[PDB]
Amino acid sequence: SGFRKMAFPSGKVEGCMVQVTCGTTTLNGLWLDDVVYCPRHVICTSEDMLNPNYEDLLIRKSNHNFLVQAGNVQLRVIGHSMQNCVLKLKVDTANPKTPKYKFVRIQPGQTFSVLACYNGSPSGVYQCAMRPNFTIKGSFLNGSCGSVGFNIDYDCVSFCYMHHMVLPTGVHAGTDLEGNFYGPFVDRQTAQAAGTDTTITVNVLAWLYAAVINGDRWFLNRFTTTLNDFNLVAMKYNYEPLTQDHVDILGPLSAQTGIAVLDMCASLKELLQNGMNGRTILGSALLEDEFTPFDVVRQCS
Amino acid sequence: SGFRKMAFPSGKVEGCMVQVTCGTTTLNGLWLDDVVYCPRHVICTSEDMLNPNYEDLLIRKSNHNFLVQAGNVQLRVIGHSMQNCVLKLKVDTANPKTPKYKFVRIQPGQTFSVLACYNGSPSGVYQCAMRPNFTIKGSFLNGSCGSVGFNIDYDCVSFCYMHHMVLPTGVHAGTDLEGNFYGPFVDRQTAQAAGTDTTITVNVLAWLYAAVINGDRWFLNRFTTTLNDFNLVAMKYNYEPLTQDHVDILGPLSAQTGIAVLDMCASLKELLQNGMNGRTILGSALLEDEFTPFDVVRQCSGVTF
Ligand SMILES: *[C@H](O)[C@H](C[C@@H]1CCNC1=O)NC(=O)[C@H](CC(C)C)NC(=O)OCc1ccccc1
Ligand SMILES: *[C@H](O)[C@H](C[C@@H]1CCNC1=O)NC(=O)[C@H](CC(C)C)NC(=O)OCc1ccccc1
Repeated sequence: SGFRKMAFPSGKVEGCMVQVTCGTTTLNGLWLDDVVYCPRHVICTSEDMLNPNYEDLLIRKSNHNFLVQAGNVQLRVIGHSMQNCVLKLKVDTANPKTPKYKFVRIQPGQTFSVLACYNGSPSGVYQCAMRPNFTIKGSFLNGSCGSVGFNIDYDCVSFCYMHHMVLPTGVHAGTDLEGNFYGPFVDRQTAQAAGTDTTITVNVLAWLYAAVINGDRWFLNRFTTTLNDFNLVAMKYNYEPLTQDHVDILGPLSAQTGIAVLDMCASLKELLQNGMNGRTILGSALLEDEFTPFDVVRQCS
Repeated sequence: SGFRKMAFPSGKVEGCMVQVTCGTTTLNGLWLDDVVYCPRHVICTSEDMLNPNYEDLLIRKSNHNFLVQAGNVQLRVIGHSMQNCVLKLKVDTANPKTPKYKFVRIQPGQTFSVLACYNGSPSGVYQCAMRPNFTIKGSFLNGSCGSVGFNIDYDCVSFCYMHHMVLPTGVHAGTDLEGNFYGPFVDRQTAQAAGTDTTITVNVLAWLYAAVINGDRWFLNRFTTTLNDFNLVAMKYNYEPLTQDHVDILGPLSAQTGIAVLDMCASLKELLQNGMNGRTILGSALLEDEFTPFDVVRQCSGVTF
């Protein structure tokens, strides 16, 4: 039984991580079929990081300026182009370990696993979530750029994040695998900051349902609420507003437990009002918001 | 920047997981060289699990009673043996994905990654600590038995755990890969209780060091304590004793942050007697104790495998 933050097994992604070097800059690349994807700022210099002109910098490159190492093997680059903030390096060998995969852009509240890598080698795997302010709370050091976030439902890897930068509060920003940033950020070192972050309300509700499924009922009550009254209260605690779409998505969990979604919304209002009074819920003394409805069902069933 | 509960990359282990079926029972096996390891209770049936005679059950089994499936391939079992609570199945072909590895037995308070599996198929990875009462706080459903726990060192996988059962409180119990149980548990279908658990003091201190390294500094204070002074208060709060080896282990972190271990113990002493007074540490309202000192050093310096 039990309930834990769980990442996807990382092996499918480990077989795709390579090292990419251009000049003095090394980061990680993602080798799928005969294309290596990585953040375009690997072509920057140290004088050209406030206002890089990427199209100008790329034109001055040849294939042989890019050193791509897969394990102890140099891959030969035969082409290069830029798609948004992602560089695509064509190589002369399709990766034999390429899994079934697709590229997907996720919405705020969505979770995914991150394979943190340095110098093309994996360091560790963890779980996290796209925050409402389009950042993620990762664990990343110098040289982590090009690490990716992913889901594996079925035997297919969905790549949804590539790492590009750290913001002044210590949270992180990056792109989908088509190189479009999440949020308003840009890949230069001009002043940028995360907007105020909020709690992912539908995820907290999912996690309360997970608590009921595992046998906890101490936080329930006999009250219900309207959707509108719930959001008026919730937003006073910096919670994201709950939409009718979120209510629908909670239907299965609602049905499994016999607790209406608006009844569970009433429990949450009380928890925000009272705190936990020294109790814990699923091993936590805070309300957890990085489990989706879909994660809860997958881990409980 | 940032700090997360982090597992080892699981790829080397994923290549070893297979499905093992005996009669009506199906669970996971670990395929290394030409031997599959899995829990011995795979040979039980309904009536048997109440009080099994595993030797008697095993002698009645032939090789062909064991269906081992590795992805889409059936593996031919040519031998079967038992070591403690682990069944070993010799197969006719070595696993070409066998990594460098060894079997190790860990100590309570040490951490490892679990690869939860169902029908030989990896489905999730998470980081666990062996608790002082020899349970682990895992997440496992029917069919999870045979999932394994491990650490990585350079390129060597150190297998330390194989999953066998769940206890009434929802925590879990298993064996090392030589089939010796962790904790005072037996592999039969009976409710068994774990002892009262305690907090892993040296890991709490490691995590406070990770907090400081990430700029979370409000719990620091001007005071220090002594081992004997601190331990007297640790006992009171169901905290493991802090030994002299624990202090030395924390040396690197202590010298990296400028906070001597006994300075940090004074901070932890206060957190125990006074609580956190509405504040959090690394996003937690509780004192986290499932990061060892090595875990904090590895994550904060970017060690790779
Ligand atoms: C690529 O590996 C790197 C990742 C940052 C570095 C430290 N931790 C991370 O997650 N990206 C950059 O250094 C990035 C490049 C720009 C062209 C976007 N700049 C960046 O993140 O600057 C802020 C910063 C850099 C170094 C230390 C602290 C903050
Ligand atoms: C092996 O896959 C299984 C793991 C349990 C199943 C539920 N969650 C787990 O971690 N082990 C057992 O079921 C175990 C087998 C004995 C022969 C040692 N027995 C056990 O403790 O089962 C408790 C249970 C009760 C009701 C439903 C499911 C399990």
